[PDB]
This record gives sequence, C-alpha cells and structure tokens, in this order.
Amino acid sequence: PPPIADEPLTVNTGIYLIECYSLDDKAETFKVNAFLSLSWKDRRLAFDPVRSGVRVKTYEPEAIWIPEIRFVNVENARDADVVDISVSPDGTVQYLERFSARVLSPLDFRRYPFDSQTLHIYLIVRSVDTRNIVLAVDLEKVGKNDDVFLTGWDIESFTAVVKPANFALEDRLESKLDYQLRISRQYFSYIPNIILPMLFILFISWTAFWSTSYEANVTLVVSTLIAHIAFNILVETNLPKTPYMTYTGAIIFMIYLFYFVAVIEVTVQHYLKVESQPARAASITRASRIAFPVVFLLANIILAFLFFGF
Amino acid sequence: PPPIADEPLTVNTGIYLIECYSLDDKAETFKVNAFLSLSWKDRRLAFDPVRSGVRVKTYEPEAIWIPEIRFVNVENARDADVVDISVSPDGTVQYLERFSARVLSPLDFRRYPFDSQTLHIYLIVRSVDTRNIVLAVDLEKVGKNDDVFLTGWDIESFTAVVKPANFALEDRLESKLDYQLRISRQYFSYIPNIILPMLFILFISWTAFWSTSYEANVTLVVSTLIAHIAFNILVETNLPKTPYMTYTGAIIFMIYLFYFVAVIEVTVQHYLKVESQPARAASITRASRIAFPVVFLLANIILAFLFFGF
Amino acid sequence: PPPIADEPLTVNTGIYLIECYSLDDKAETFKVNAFLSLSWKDRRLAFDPVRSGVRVKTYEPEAIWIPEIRFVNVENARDADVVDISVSPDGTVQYLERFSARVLSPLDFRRYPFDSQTLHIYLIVRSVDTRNIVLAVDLEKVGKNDDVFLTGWDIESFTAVVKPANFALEDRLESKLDYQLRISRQYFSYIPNIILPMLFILFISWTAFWSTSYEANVTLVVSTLIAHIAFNILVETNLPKTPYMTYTGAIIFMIYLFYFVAVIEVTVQHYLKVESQPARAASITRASRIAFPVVFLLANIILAFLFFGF
Amino acid sequence: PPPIADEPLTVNTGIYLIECYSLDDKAETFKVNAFLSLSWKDRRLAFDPVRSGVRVKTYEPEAIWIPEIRFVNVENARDADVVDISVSPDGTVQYLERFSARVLSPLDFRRYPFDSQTLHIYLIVRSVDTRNIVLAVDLEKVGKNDDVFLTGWDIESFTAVVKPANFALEDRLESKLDYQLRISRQYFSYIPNIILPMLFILFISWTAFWSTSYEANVTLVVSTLIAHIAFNILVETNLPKTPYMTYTGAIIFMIYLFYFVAVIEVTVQHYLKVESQPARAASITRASRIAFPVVFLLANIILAFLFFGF
Amino acid sequence: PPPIADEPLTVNTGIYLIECYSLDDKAETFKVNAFLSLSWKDRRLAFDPVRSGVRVKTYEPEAIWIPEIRFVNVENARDADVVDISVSPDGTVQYLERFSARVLSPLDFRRYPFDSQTLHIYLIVRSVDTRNIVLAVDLEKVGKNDDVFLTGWDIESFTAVVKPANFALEDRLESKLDYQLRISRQYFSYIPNIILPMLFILFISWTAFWSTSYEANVTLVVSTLIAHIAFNILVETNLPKTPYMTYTGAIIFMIYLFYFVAVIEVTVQHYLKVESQPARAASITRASRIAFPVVFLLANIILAFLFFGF
Ligand SMILES: [Zn+2]
Ligand SMILES: [Zn+2]
Ligand SMILES: [Zn+2]
Repeated sequence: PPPIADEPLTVNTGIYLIECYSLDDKAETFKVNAFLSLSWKDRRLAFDPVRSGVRVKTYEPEAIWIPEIRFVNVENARDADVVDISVSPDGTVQYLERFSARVLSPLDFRRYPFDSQTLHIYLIVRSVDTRNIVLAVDLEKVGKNDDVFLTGWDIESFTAVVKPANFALEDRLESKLDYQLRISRQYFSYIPNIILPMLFILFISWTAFWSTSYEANVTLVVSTLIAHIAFNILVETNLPKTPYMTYTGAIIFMIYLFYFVAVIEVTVQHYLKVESQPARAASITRASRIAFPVVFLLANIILAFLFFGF
Repeated sequence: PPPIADEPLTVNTGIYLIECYSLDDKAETFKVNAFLSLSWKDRRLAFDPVRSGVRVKTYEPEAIWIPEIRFVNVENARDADVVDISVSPDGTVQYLERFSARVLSPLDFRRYPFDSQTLHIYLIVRSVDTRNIVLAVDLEKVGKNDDVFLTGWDIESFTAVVKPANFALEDRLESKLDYQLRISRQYFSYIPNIILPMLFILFISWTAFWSTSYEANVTLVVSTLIAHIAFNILVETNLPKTPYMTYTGAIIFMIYLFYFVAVIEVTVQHYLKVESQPARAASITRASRIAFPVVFLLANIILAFLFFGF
Repeated sequence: PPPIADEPLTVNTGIYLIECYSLDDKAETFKVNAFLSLSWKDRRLAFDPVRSGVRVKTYEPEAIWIPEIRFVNVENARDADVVDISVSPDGTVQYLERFSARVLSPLDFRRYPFDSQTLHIYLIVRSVDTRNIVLAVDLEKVGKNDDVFLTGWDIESFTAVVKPANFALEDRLESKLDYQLRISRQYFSYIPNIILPMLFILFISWTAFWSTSYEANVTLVVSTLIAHIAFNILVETNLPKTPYMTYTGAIIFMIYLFYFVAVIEVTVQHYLKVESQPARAASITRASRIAFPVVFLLANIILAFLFFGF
Repeated sequence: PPPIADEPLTVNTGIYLIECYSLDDKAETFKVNAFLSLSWKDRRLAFDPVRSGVRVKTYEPEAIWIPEIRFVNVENARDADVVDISVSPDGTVQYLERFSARVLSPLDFRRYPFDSQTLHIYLIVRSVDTRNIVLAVDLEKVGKNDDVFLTGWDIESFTAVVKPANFALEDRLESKLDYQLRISRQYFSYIPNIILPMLFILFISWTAFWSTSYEANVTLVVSTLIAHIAFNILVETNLPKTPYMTYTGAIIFMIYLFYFVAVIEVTVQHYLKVESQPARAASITRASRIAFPVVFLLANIILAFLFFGF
Repeated sequence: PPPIADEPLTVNTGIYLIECYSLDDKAETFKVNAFLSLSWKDRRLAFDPVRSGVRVKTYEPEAIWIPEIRFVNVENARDADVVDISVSPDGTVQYLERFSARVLSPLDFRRYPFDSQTLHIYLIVRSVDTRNIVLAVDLEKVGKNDDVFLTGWDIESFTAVVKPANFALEDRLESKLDYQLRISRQYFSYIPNIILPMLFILFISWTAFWSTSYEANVTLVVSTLIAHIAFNILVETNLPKTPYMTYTGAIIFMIYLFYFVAVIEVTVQHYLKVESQPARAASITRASRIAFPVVFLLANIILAFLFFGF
C-alpha cells in the first residue's frame, strides 16, 4: 500500500557502523554490523496530536508501508533485525534497523602492503508508480563508533555521496546511494615478518662473492633461494590473482633475478677459475661485490618510485 | 489453481546478473546473485481498467497462481526473495524476484591457465494438465550489469538458447532453458608467480653442465628438483582431479624429465670421469649444453602446438 | 489423518538424480540434488471423475495426508521444496519433490587411487497404527540425467534394492530402502602429478650408486628423501585416517625403505672405503645397482598383486 | 500451560545416535545427529479410550505442553525437527524428535596419538512452579546404530548417568543429565605417516658418527633436523594449545636434543681433529655410536613409561 | 506498548556464561553461549494474587512488552532462544533467554605468548518516550559455570561495571553496560614447540665459531637460518597484523641479527684466513665465541625487561 504522493517521494537514509570486521584480502569482502536509518512522509497516517494518543506513535512493520531498501553488493540477503518505528504527526515516519551483511567491495593491491583502500555500501530502491529517490540524512550517517575495529587497518573516514544515482532498470527506475569507508593498511608487521627477513636471506646469498668454494657457494646461494620461495609463497597466499602487478610482487620478483645472476657469477667464477685465469675471476667476483648491491638499491629506487612516486 | 488454457501455456523468462563471485575451480561451481523475470497470460484475472482500480494491479504471491521455476544445476534450493508482481488487464502477469544460488557448472582445464569457459544456468518447469513451455524474453535477459565482478576472470557474454528443451520426465513433460555465461581466465598472475619462477629453477638445474663438481652438481640439480615439486604441488592444489590432461600438467610433467636426464648426465659425467675417459665426459657435458635447451624448446613447441594449435 | 487401510499400506518411491557433486574423500560424504517420487492409495479422497472437476485433482501438502519419508544417512534435514501433487480418482496419490541433502556414505580406500565405490541413500518410514512398507517404482528410479557430474569420478550405475528392510524400532516398525550409486575413480591425474613424480625422485636417489662422493651422495639421497615426504604428505592430506592400509599408502611407505637401505649403502661404501677395502666397496656399490631396482620392481609385483590380484 | 502436578514431575529422556561425524581435535567439538525421546504424565489430557477415538492420540507440538529441553554444551541452538507425538490414555505423553547439534566436549591429548576419549551431551531443564527432574529411560538410550561412523575413531560405548544433577540456577532449579560417548583413537596411520618417518630421519642424522667429513656431517645432521621440524610442525597443527604436555610432543621434543648433542659431537670431532688429537676424536665418535641410540631407547622407555605406565 | 512510567524505567540485567569457546587470536573474536537475565516493573500487568490464578504468572514474549536489548560488539544478530517469563504481582517481570553470539573483543599481543587479556560484552538499549537505564543484578551475573572451557586460556574472573554509560545516539538516549571477561594465556605449549626449538637452532648456528671449514660453516649457519624462518612464519601465522610490536616478534626479529653477524664472522674468518693473517682469524673467531652468547643473553634481559618489567 505505497504512500499516495504528488511527486517522486524521497526516502531519507543513514548508516551507523557499529562493528567492522573480517576484511578478507583474498575474497575482497568485509563484514559490517550497523544501524540503518530511514524516513519519509506518508501523510496517509498523519494523526491529530491532541485528538488522540501522544507526540509520536509506534508501529510494527506489518502495519505501515515501508520501502524496500536492498543493498547492492552483498553475498546474501542483509541480516537486519528491526529497532523502532515512530510516526510523526505530519505523517513523517521514523525507521531504524540494525543489520549485518558481508559486503563485496574490491581492493587495489597495486601498492600492496602500503595500500590505502576505499570500501562501498550501496542501497538501491526500485519504484512502483510513485518514483523513489533515496538521499542521505547526515545526522544519522555520522555512523562509525569511537570503537570501530577492523584489525590491521587504520580507519580514515565514513562519508556518503549525497547525490543518488537514478537508473532505469527494467521499466522501473531505481535509486542507488554510495556509502564510503576509507581505510589505510597497518603495514608494519609486514616488516619484521616479511620485508626484513626477505632482505637478510638475499644478502647472505651474496656473501658468496667473498668466497671461492663452489660447494659452499651453491650450499650458499641455492640454500637461500629456497628460502625466498618460502616467502614468495607465504605472500602469494594472502593475496588474490591480481591481473595487474603488486608492489611487493614486483620487488619479490625483482629479487628472483639477483639470485640468478648471483648463481651465474659463482658459476662463472668457476669455469673461469678452473680455466687457469683467476686473473679474471677475483676480478669479476671483486666487482660483483659492488655491482649487485648498487643495481639493487638502484632498482628499488627505480621500482619504488615507479609505484608510489607516480 | 493453474490458469485454464486452450494450449501449452508459455511462460516468459529472463535473468539479470547483478553479482558474480566465488568461482571455485576445484569444486566447479560459482555463485550468482541476479533478477529472475517471469510472465504469462492468466486471462483468469483480467480486469476492467476503467470499471475499477488502475492501469496495473499488484498482488502478493499467495493470491496468484505462479509457475514453479526450479533451477536444474544447483547445490540447494535457490535463495530467491521476491521483488514485485504486476498484472496487466489482459490478464498478463509480471513477476520479478532476485535470487542467489550457487551454481554447478563444469570446467575444461585442458588449456588450464589459458582456458576460456562456458557456464550454465537452467530452469526446468514441470507440467500438470496444461503443459508449460518456458521461453526467453530478451529485454529482461540483457542481464549482467556494467559491474559484474568474477575475480581473475574476464567476462565475455551472457546470452541464452531461445529454443527450450521439452523432456518427458515421469509422465509429465518439463521444459528447460539454457542461460550461458562465457568467460576467459586472467592468466597472467600465473606468470611472475608460477610460469617464470618454474622455468628459472629449471635453468639453474642445468647450470651443472658447465660444472664438474659432482657434490655441487647434485647440490645443484637435486636442490632445484625439490623446488619444482614445490610448484607441481602448489598448482595441483588449485585444480581438480581431471581424468584428462591439463596443459600445465603437461609441461609441469615434461619438466620432471629434464631433471632426470639432467641428473643422469651429471651422474655419467662421473662414472665416466672416474673411469679415466674425460675424452667423453667434457664431450657429453659439452653436448648436453645444447641438447637440453633445444629438446625442451622443441618439446614446448611440440607440446604447446598439440594443445592450442589443434 | 493417515489413510484407513485393511493391511500394511505400501508407499511407492523413486529418485531422479538431477545433480551430483562435492564428493569429499576425507569427510566421506557427497551432495545430491534429485527428485523424490512417492505414491499410495488413499481411497479416502477418491473422487467421481464425471460427477465433478477433471481427470486428476491437484492438492497442497497441508490438505492430504502424506507419509513422512526421512533419509537415513544425512547430516541434516534433507532440503526438499515440493513439485506437484496429483490425486487419481481411485484415491491414488501422486507426489513429487526435489530435495538436496548431503549424504553420509563411507568409502574403501583400500585400492585408493584405483578404487571403485558404492554410495547409498536410504529413506526410512515409521508406522503408526497402519504399517508402512515402502517399495521402488522403477519408472521413477531411472533417476540420473544424461548430465550427472561428480568431478573426477566415472559414474557406473544408479539402481535400488527392491525388497525393503522392515525393522522394529521402538515399538513401531519402520521400512527402509537402499538406493545405490556405483562409481569408479578417474585415477589418472594421479599419475603425472603423483605417481610418476614420486618415482623419478626415487631413481635419482639411487643415482648415488654410480657415485663415490659421500657429500654428493648425501646431498643426493637425502635431498630426494625430503621430496618424498613432500608427496607422502600431499597424499596423506586428501585422505582420511584409514584404520586399514591404502594401496598407495603401501607403496608410499615401501618407498621409505629403499631410501633407508640406499642411505645405508652410501654410508657403508664409506666406512668401507675409508677402511682401505674398496675391494668390497665398488663390489657392493656395483651390486646395489641391480639389487635395488629388482627388489623394488619385485616388491611392486608382490605388492600390487596383493591388493588388486586378490 | 504446564501440567498440574502434586510433586516434581519427572521427564523421561533418551538419545539414539543415528550419526556421528566431524570430531575436530583442534576445536574440541563433534557433530551428532540423533533421536531425542521424551515422556511425562500430563494427566490433564487423559482420554477415555472407549468413549472416543483410538488407543493413542496424536498431537502437534502447539497443542500439548512440552518441556523445554535445552542441551548444555552446544555452539548454537540444537537443530531438531520433530518426529511424532503420541498421548497414552493415562495422560502419558510420548515425544520424539531428531536433532543435529555440534557438541562442545573437551579432550585429553596427554597420550595424544594413543588416547582414548570420553565425550558428553547434557540436557538441562529449568523449572517454573512445579519442579522438573529429568531422568533416563534406557530402552530409548541404547542409541547408537550398528552404523555410527566417526572416522579414525573406534567407538567403545554410549551410556548415561541415571542420577541427574539438580542445581539451583537463578531462583529456579534446573535438572541436568550426562550422556556419555566413549571412544579410543585409531592410532595407526600415525605410524607409516608420522612415527616411523620421524625416526628414520633421526637415524640418518647420526649416520654422521661413522663419518669424518664435516661438510657431509653437517650436510647430514643439519639437513635432517630441518625434516624433523617438518614433522614437529605437521603434528603441532592438528592439535590445540595444550597447557599440558602431549606424549608425542614429548618425544618430538626429546628428539630435538639428540640432534643438538649430535651436531655437538660432529662439531667437537672437528675442533678436536684439527687440534692434532684424533686420539680422542675417533674415540668420542666411536663412543657416540653407542651412547646415542642407548640414551634414546632408554629415554623412550623412561618417557613412554612416564605417560602410559603411570 | 512500553510500560507507562513516572521516570527513567530501570531494566535489570545479568549474564551466566554457560559456554566459552573458539577464541580466535587472528580474528580477535570469541564465541559465548550464556543466560541473559532481565527484569523491570511493568505495574501495568500487576495482578491480584488471591483474586485469581497463582503466585507468579507465565507469559509468552508476544503478550508482554519486552525491552530490546541488543549486544553492541557482535558479528550478527545474537542467537537467543527464550527460557521462561514470570510476572510478579507488583507487575515485576522476570525474563530469561539463552543466547549464543560470537563477540568482537580486541586483544593486546604486546606480551604475546605471555599475555593476559580482558574481553567485553555490551548490551545497549535505545529509548522511546520513557528513558531506559539498564543496570546489573549481581545474583544473575555470577555467570560462568564451574565448567567454562576456553582452550589454552586460564580464565580469571567474570564481573561487570555497575554504572552504565548513557549516550545520546540520534535524538534518543541509549544505555550501555560493560560485562568483563578476564583471561591469561596458557603459554607453555609455546616452549617445547616454539621457544626452545627456536633457541636450539640458534646455538647450532654458532657452532660455526669452533669450526674453520667455510663450506660447513655455511652449510651450518645458513641451513639453520632457513629453519628460523620456518618458525618466524609458523608464529606470524597465528597472529594478526599488529600495528605495534609483539614480544616474540621482538626476540624472533632480534634473532635474525645474530645469524647475520654470525654469517658475517664466518665470512670474515675467511677473507681474513685467505689473506695470510690467521693471527686475527682465530682471534676474532675465538672472541665471537663469547661476544655472541653474551650480547644475546644481555639483549634478552634488555628486551625482556623492556616489555614485562615496564
Ligand atoms: Zn524493457
Ligand atoms: Zn663439499
Ligand atoms: Zn509474588
């Protein structure tokens, strides 16, 4: 029984994030539990303050006509249990629920460990004979407690795009709003646990420049290369199949090279020291000692700049 | 109370994919959330526009007779919540729901990382005394937003086979339609993370052709063969027990050989250098240096062609 | 309100497998989506064809008395949504649902990768004052499309045991039927990915018979033994804790031995070549070169026969 | 509307395990699907056999007063769907459901792989004005088919403690019963797959007593120690964070030592063979050859006894 | 229909933890199953003991007005099934449910393995026209059986903050209480399985001070550094991305250094023993033998103190 209007009836939305959790980098989803605040004039149940009852009148959902606010990017039906409904006398309805859905928003691992993100919640609303425009009431959208969690992420700001998007979808205009959650990652644990460890093994790799034993230079560079895959794999796991390149996928892959040419050198400093020409051997070996760290540190500046500095 | 007809009553279907996600290569399933649009003439509730009410009349599902449209390939009952029902005066009924099921469609990993796929959604409909033919209404089948996701897959086209398939099933004809989702994979992350790494280790393997130390030739070829299993295993994991052969299962397996005859060579260049005949040793070793990469690159041309080029 | 009979009322069952999927070797369960066809004479709603209505009369589930057909081996309540109900005039009722349950049937990994299986679905039915015998109507049991999936399994036949099993269970006889799904595995992917790889490493292991370097004979046999665990572990994972012995658990375990006595030999061809008695060393080493492959190939014939040939 | 009594009304319980599965060693839970049989005299619906109807009268749950039997140790609300309700004329009610809950019972990994366990199901019942004692009716508790599964566990006996426990809980006595499921593990797969493999690597470790090459004695003892962690880690995984000590956590940890003093010896048999005193070297090395296996086999007798023999 | 009051109606709460389980260090959540006890004077259904019925009168939830007690930090709607409702004659209502929700409380891994924690449960309550203050009734808050589980955690105390927090939230004051669960970890399994094993490998690392073979000093220090990553990784896994530093993240990271300067030394005791100056070599090497263990044991006193002793 939709409220007999004279024009597109506007419905007034808001979202108070009570809880944030389970942001899943692989699945590109997160889980939110929040308030959903709605309101609209249904003059059709305006009601004589003095003549009866009190200031505001409470209803159950079945009584009143309520607009179907479906979320757009959601695994399943959003799990909202209802909070209160209060009709003003001007037939203005005050609705409040408290849902929990898991939300499908995409992420940009281009700067993987040092990445900031922007999440989205949607809310469409399909029309019947009266159109529905949705729109944001900002006193009920300050939604986000002084408690919101989201492990391993610093939470920057919860806002929304005042102007809705009115589509036509199947001979019935719908109206969709954009609620925005901005977060930066707490890169850090990414250092003592990945970044540094990964580097260390790489240095020991090329300990093999100040050595001459092949057996202990392969027992050297090879043994560490194994370890690097242990990281490449550790990392590749908590991360989806990007069709593009990650920052650390980059340096992690750039690394694979420095092990190759490293192994190349130790290898040459052999078919070039068994050929009686150690003139050249401890010439090259002596050189690599510099080339390598420089080319590297150079490539990181080159690489790093390429990603953040552009 | 099914609508009294004169012939097989046609029901008119459509599907607007709102969401695609969780394509599971191992399980050969995916998850879709979409609109389901139905329609049919139930002259039995035609209704005098002028004489009463308005243009189109809204019903709840319990009122009208609605045809049971079950999906054919689905884990469980399809999770449809209903959107709107609108009856035309000519007794023409307009139905819309918005379901989410997980769908069991098979995949062909014959060209694994470089494979394109074709998914299916079905919709049978069993008859009573009047027969039901289903059929596609293509204005409601353009279904697939400008947003459809499906991580790590490029989505090519969502169409449907206009002609239904009318079975006899248990002394009651059913009618089944075929909705078709065509996708190609985003092979790519499969390169810096699998394809290349896998190759690199293989090359270092046969660094041991320009070497003479057995200890460092086993510390060599053996240490890398281990790593190859690390990949063979990484890959075998995100992939089901194909009764046929994958492309990368192929090359991954072809590889195992090049490590064998590699180890064979290093082994021979020993019971053939301890037998005082290094005439032959650094003859063979000198040879392998060429045989190997060639036979390989040859075998990949041979292999590759065999899969894609046919 | 159960149908007033003169003897045990027979209910007539059938199952049309629409979908098969998610066979879980570890959990020993699978998931089926199929038709469930029932029928019985409830003379109590026989109905004068001419005198009223038509040939067959349609009912909703609440109207008629329907027999409770519970499945015996199921995680949870079977998820059946209903298809059609049609009463013949002789008071003969025609019932059809389309359930999806996950089914707990056990498997015999005695021939693991080369194993055929036999799955079960049950259907008991508890009596009240009239007994219920169930029984199979074979036109509705040809159930199994020309499409049934079940990844990595060849599907052999879907039949059923005509004679039911009438128990006494708690002062009320129940009646249980046995629907039988026979499948053989698509062993194959088990070869390029497990069987062969596993063998190769074993051969390279004993490359160390044509070698004399201990360092490269341990860097040899040891480095490969690691790899074998990689497989032993890979395999032990997609497989439950059998109280009995698997075929490949067998050969996988028989293998562990050939690495031991292998390492034993390399070890002895050392405290027996450092003891100045290489008379014996390259006598043993020379021997092992034959003993090993033979004892093995012998043990596999012995082993293989023991499992399949008996 | 609870049955007007003269004393604490006794309710008579029973449980027929139809299915057992998903015992989770880490989570210390399992999943059961079983019958729940209840009964009590509600004289309030006694009913004149002759004067009307028949022997026993069937009700739906809404009609009769039924006692709330909540299970005590359960993740969520127990998922019971109802089977039959039959009232005797003496107003004696016969209730049957068939629930499936996942149950939280603790385990004692003190003898980990060789451990027998005892599981628990509870059933409290809170009173109103008449008290409720629960109690067991043992013809309906023989519950446990000739089919109950529970992978990798031998099932010993399903009994129950006849005497309930009547608490006071919040100014209302509740009554709790204890249903007991006793199981021993199928240790076995724990041998070819953990126990033996683990030992083997340990022996090869100390192959390095009959050797003199440091490079091949570290390439020896070190290479195997790695493998041991591979097991320590494999094992630690399928097992929770015991605040106490496991049996295999013990021997697995005792092992770590024999690798240490092993490495110690090889290390000493070096700064004691580079110090020109091989008088002592192949004296110690010669000794270790015995000390080690003995101390070990001794420590296992010591250890093993400590756990099982006490 | 809320109870007509003269002032802010106080609602009286309590929680009897029946079950604790699934505390998830990564996710920072846990799962509780407990009683929720409420009460308030609704003089509006006070009721003449003598004049009718009995001492206390039982209602179903639909009859009475009940206050919406939502939990503040919860993944989803709290899964409460209801226990009993009893109205006193003074119109005092006695409510009891038994919910199970999973609860989102944060943890402080600053002293990781040796960390005590404090969990929280909340309960807000939004007002209408009469305000609601919540408050704690301590006879129903002794909640926590003599059975509460929580694997790998010693449970210290379940209390609550008597004074509620009355917010203004969206032109309606809500009232929130704080239920407090204090737990310390059962660090211990953290020793035979992490702490010790991790130390051992570190000592063997620097076995390479009493050695001179580079090949066996890299086959030494390098082979163990690999193992250390095996732990660094094992540990980093059961632990979230702390924006701060863990205690063991500390020592685990401090360790990485002692392997570096260790490898540095072995490396120098080479380009300083190939330079004919073993004057210095077995001077340094002789020194490290002390420096290392001391600096370490010193740094742990330094480190340890820094964390616990402050
Ligand atoms: Zn259109
Ligand atoms: Zn060596
Ligand atoms: Zn009283």
